[PDB]
Amino acid sequence: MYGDLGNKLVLEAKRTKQLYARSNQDVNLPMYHEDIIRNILKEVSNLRKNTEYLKEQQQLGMLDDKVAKCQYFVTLLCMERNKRCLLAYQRLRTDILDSMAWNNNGLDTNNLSHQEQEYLKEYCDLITDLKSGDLVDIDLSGSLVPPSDVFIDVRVLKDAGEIQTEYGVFNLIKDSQFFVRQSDVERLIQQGYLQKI
Amino acid sequence: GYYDIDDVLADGTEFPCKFQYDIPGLGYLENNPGRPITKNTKLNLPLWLARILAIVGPVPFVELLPPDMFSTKVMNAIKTDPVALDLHSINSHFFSLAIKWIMLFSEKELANVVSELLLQRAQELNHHASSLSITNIATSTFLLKLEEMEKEIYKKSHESYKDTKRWMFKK
Amino acid sequence: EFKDPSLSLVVPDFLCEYCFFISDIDFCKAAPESIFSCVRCHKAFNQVLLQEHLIQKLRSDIESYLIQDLRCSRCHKVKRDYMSAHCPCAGAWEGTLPRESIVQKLNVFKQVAKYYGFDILLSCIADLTI
Amino acid sequence: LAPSIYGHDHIKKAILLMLMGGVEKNLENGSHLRGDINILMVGDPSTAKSQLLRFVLNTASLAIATTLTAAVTTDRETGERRLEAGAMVLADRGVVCIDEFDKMTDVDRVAIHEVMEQQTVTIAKAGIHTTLNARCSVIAAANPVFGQYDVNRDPHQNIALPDSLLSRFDLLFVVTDDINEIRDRSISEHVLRTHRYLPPGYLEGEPVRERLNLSLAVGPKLVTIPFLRKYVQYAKERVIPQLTQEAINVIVKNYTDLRNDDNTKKSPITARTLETLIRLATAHAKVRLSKTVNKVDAKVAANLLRFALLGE
Amino acid sequence: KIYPKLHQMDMDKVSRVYADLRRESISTGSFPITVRHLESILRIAESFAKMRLSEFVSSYDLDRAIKVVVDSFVDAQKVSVRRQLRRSFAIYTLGH
Amino acid sequence: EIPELVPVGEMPRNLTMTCDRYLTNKVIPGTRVTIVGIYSIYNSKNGVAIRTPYIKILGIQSFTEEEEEEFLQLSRNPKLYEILTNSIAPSIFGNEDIKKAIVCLLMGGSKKILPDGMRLRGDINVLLLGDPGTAKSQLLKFVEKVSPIAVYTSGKGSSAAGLTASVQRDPMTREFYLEGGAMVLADGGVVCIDEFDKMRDEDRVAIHEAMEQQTISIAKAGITTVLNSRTSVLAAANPIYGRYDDLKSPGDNIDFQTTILSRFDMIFIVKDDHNEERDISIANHVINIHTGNANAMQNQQEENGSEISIEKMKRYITYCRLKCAPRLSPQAAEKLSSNFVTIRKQLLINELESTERSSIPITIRQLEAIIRITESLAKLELSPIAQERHVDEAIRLFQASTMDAASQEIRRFEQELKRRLPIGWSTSYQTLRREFVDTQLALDKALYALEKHETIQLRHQGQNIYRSGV
Amino acid sequence: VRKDPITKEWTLEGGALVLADKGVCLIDEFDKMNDQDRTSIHEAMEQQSISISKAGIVTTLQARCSIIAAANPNGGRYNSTLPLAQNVSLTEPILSR
Amino acid sequence: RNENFQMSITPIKNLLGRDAQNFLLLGLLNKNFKGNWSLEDPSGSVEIDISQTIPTQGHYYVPGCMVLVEGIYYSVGNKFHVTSMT
Ligand SMILES: Nc1ncnc2c1ncn2[C@@H]1O[C@H](COP(=O)(O)OP(=O)(O)NP(=O)(O)O)[C@@H](O)[C@H]1O
Ligand SMILES: [Mg+2]
Ligand SMILES: [Zn+2]
Ligand SMILES: [Zn+2]
Repeated sequence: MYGDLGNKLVLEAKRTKQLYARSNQDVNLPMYHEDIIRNILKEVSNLRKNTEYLKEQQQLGMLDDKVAKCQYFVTLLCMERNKRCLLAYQRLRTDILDSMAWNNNGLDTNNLSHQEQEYLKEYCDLITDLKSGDLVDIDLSGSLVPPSDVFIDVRVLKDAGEIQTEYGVFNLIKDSQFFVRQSDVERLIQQGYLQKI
Repeated sequence: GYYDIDDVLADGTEFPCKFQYDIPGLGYLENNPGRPITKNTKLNLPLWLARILAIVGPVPFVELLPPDMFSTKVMNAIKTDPVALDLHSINSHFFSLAIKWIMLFSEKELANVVSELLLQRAQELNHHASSLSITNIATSTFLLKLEEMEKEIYKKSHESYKDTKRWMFKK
Repeated sequence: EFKDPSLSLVVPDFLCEYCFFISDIDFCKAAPESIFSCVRCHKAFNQVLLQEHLIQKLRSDIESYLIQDLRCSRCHKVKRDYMSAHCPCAGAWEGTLPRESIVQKLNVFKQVAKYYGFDILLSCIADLTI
Repeated sequence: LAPSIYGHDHIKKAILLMLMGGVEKNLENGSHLRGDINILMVGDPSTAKSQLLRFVLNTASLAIATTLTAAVTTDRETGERRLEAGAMVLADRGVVCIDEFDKMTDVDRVAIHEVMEQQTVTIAKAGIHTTLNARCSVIAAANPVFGQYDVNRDPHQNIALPDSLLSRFDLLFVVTDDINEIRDRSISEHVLRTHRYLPPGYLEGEPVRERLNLSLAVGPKLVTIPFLRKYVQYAKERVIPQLTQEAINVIVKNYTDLRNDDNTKKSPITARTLETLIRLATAHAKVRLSKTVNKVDAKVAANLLRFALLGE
Repeated sequence: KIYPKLHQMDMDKVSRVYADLRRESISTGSFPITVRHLESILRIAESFAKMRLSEFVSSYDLDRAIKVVVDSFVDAQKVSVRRQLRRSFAIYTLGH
Repeated sequence: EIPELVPVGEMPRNLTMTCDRYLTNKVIPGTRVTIVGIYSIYNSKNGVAIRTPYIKILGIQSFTEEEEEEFLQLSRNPKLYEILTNSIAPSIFGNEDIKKAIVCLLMGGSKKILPDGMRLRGDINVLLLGDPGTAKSQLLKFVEKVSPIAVYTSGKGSSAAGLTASVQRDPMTREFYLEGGAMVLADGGVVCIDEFDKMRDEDRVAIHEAMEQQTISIAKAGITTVLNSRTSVLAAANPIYGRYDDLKSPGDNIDFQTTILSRFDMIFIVKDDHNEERDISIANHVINIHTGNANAMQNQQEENGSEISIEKMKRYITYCRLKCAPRLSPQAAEKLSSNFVTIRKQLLINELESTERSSIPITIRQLEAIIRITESLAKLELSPIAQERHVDEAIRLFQASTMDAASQEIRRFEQELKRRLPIGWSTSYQTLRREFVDTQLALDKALYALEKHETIQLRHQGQNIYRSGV
Repeated sequence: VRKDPITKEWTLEGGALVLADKGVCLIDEFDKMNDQDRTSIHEAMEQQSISISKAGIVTTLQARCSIIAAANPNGGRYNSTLPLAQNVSLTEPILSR
Repeated sequence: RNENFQMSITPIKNLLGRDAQNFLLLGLLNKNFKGNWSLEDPSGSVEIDISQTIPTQGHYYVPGCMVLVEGIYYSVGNKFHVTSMT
């Protein structure tokens, strides 16, 4: 029946939402199901051809006020259902992409559809526009854990040599440990070079 | 909401429909496009379709027969022991579907019974959500009997308790 | 353990027209005088002719690799069809001329070309890769 | 009967004649001759046999499942011995279904002759010297004792049962797992649809939970099996066919033909075959609901019997 | 008290012995040379080292173990072939 | 007591002990535990001034929310099947397809229930029949380690009672009770029956119900009862005549009846190839085992992720068994059906050619085995559907095992071909077909015989018959 | 196994290869044992264990024995015209051990 | 992707055992080692009878060509009897 592929697609949606929700990290989302989506879009085209065929044969008009009305209603509702299933899948994966944009890129690519790849590019461009115009005094993409401490100890987890900061340097020697202002190192904790807190 | 996945799946469940007319062409619902559906054909249809054919038709094209998940057998089992009941086996979306059915036909008895069911199970759900390790098999055998709706409430609640316990006792 | 230090590179049925002598000559195991000249009479062989025969052998082996039959790796039946992924006895298909042997043949060809200064054969070997 | 079973039309026809079996003959001085019919399905395992026994068991009435005779018995708490009924005694004027009949032990098989000849069983110990009514119509099935069934060898040779026992049955079929691609394609796709079954409300790939039944302890004109039951009930209820002479002429014609054609070289066809033809023709009259057995019934019965014994 | 170790044993000596013994054991009536017979060489070499109260197995222990096993195989044969087998396996034993 | 703590030559000793409230039902037979309790006494009914010792238990120690994550990550690994295959009996060289099949047996298929209440086997049974010193017993004694529930027995050590179940009289109540045998103790896992060919006939009869019906029906001491036996039988056996005899049929090389042979989802017939390069490889490997390098080698492979530890694999097998039960895709279902009719056609031609019916019955029951293997293969990676690739690997394993167990006038045509086709030249097959058929399937046996000898070599996609040898 | 007359429970009792655990077991006239006795040797002789499953007892015992056996060839004495497999009635598995 | 199909193709391996039924194939046009004309598919191959066929006229047809084939499969000789080819 015309709705079954929609159920299979949104079961895929439910499983990938759980795959994202259960883990503490941002898990890189799974492959875009082009095959099931092609099957559903083909089903939509079948339903469109059915409506065209019926609306042509309404000029012959077989009990049309009830029978053709009912046939048209059912084949229209099948298309509404399949639109809902497709949009549910795409809106979920869109939400995950937006979450990933804020969590990383505002500071696995094969799995996206090419529309989703260019969508993500545009949404990252939008985020970087927000933290560039007005309100730029706040890095709007920064952390949402409240600042617990102004100075922290941080252990260098990967080597990165001598780099500057606003009035000094760090030499990121492997398994050296700093005691430093948190606001000067947060970028490197997010990039995974520094360990603690 | 429109994009709410657990709503989309709940709309995908099936209910027993009795047809009120002979309609040509709809036989694909009986797996054969070449024939009519007759009056008094009794057929399981998805709720997203059955909801509309139950209202449009004057007599509608379909009448919805009482589904077995709301039969007097299930209602009696609900009214004895809410926390012992395996709603996940009865239907994985029973609360969403009961809300939809209560809305589709104004049924005060079902609304009262489902309110009692949810409230009494909410007590036990909170007990298992609040309990924390320093997980119990009693919790596991209870969580198997939860709907997707109740599983979402439990996950959110238990995360709240766990996060609070973490913040209190850890740094 | 003793393994022979010489890899044979034989050109079969080479002809010395000056005495109609049909010799297989081995560019590695033969002494250089027996390569550049006959061994019944002792007239010298034309260098470009000799390089041409080595190129004919080289291309013969590249073709013989590409046209080979595949064989089942455990029951040794020949692959009789065009689109099976494995033999019906569960075994994977393998070449009857495994790729390693052909890499070895090309290696002796590059050695022979570098040593005897065979410019044309060396250009052929170079144009395979590049 | 058994609509899921590929082929085996003659087997199903013979089953129906056993369910509508022949009429009893008490002659003068009450001299008894048996009207009931007995059948045995020899063959390979994985054939239709056991499934046909399920379909027969669920179609018949007063039908006993087995996988015998009568006995004098004792148990842990009894300080006493009691006379016990086997399936044929329990199926008196009913039927017995015997799967794995090749497995039956010697003290049983020795006494099966009394069921097959005299429709009774005799007791001979503890001073209970008596004889019991066991007047049933039997269908049995059996497997080769070693290997796949060798269709060249006799049933007496593929299975340890004696020929002097196997010969008691009115009809003796041999069935085999033919390796036909059309059959295999059909039954394969049925088995695959069976193993693709997903129970209601289980997610794709979700394991089936053993908790179910206790957790839910909240309390081509082929006919229906109840209609087929009602038909056979009506036949038994409404007719006892009388045996007409033109039937006899066809019967003696076919018996003496079978007993002098090359069919003799396959089996020493004998008096039991003759009375079997009478039983099967009477059973076909009961299929017809006809007040008499006639030449038409004998013509059907002889075709089926010749097929069953000689394959033709 | 004593638990020998096969420290720096001649692997290829043993492996060639097993390979040849297996090849000549293709005779369908002969003593069935098997992987457990290769382990037998190693166990026996340990036992000889045990007789020496030796922490380590020497080449001499392993050579004697090979010689024991090869002799056991060679004498398990019909006399029509025993001389040829003796001559073939002599390359392994008559180094000692 | 723990078996590796028993003194030399002693019989293993045991204690009766009691627990109550929330310590009841916390352990099952076969589990290895540490007990905290009061060593204590009671005056039983059965010496003089003697007392029966017992322990009053006060504590027992025998999925976690991060092994959940570990097994998700391991499921996501693309090289998983190779990793598990390497991790089965890692010191045993070779036997790759047999190890693959052991992984399938450990995971099992998927158990099912139909609308009728009827229930279908998830358990796989494997028989390893073959030559001495082929590591069969070593594989069984490994499977008894890694499988989360397992029992090891040997065929000659068995009795029907100690296999299915037995009557006991409890010394404490002094009243009867029924006690489980090896099959019951293996319920939910593998029973490893080593040297199975030595088992008595009545014991092999008693295996049938517990192996195929997966029940044991009981009527003993007046106790009528029926027990459950969801069990994988992993059996090991030698051929009759010791080494497998190629001149004899498999039905002659094997004492087991066709009935019991059908109940093994896979049969492997294992033989010594006597190949010199193989034996050299085995010899180098075995000496690396004995010299003690194998400990470091396996530790390296585990740090590399090319192998996994016993406990990690045991937890993973349990995780797969409790979390997943794959279904065949419709494409997979059709492909399995087509493969069934294919191998059925193959058995038909083989039985016509041999003019004898095979010892192995390739009935519909064997398609259920291929389905079961497909499901297990998908069960490794926790995939909710068994895709077509899993059917490919399942077909490959069945072809590698039971088909090899099953699939085992020309004198004139062969020498006519020797005369008519001289050395070094080629005959196109179609002309040979026309030439011999016009004189007829003796043709392709003549081809097979002359192909097995060096004399003829099928060549150029099999279209050219080439007289390569003598 | 035997049913203990004191306790009325079933208990194991060790055979020769349990008594000779960590020792050596000596089997004379190995050729003239019954094969239904000889087959019991296989597990203990190679896997170093005995795996009983009888009368509710189901366990594996340690049997770390070296077996030294003495045997006469077929018919009465050795015949070196034959290979081993025809000199003696013993089969390849037990002989390989 | 072509509109005429989305009757539709059955892979050749689906044919086996589906006796005396119409099918549409897509196949590599082999000539078998036994000499008979044949189609091959990733799933298998089947021998073909062209004796009654009507080929589409705007094409050559050679060995190794991918050809659509409509016909009736027959198990009795395990042949496929081609109605038409393109
Ligand atoms: N492929 C192998 N790799 C490593 N060791 C092996 C191999 N094959 C055999 N062995 C060794 O040889 C012995 C095999 O014993 P075992 O497991 O009893 O073989 P088996 O197949 O059971 N023969 P049998 O008991 O006579 O039926 C062990 O000591 C192994 O260490
Ligand atoms: Mg063994
Ligand atoms: Zn010259
Ligand atoms: Zn092959």
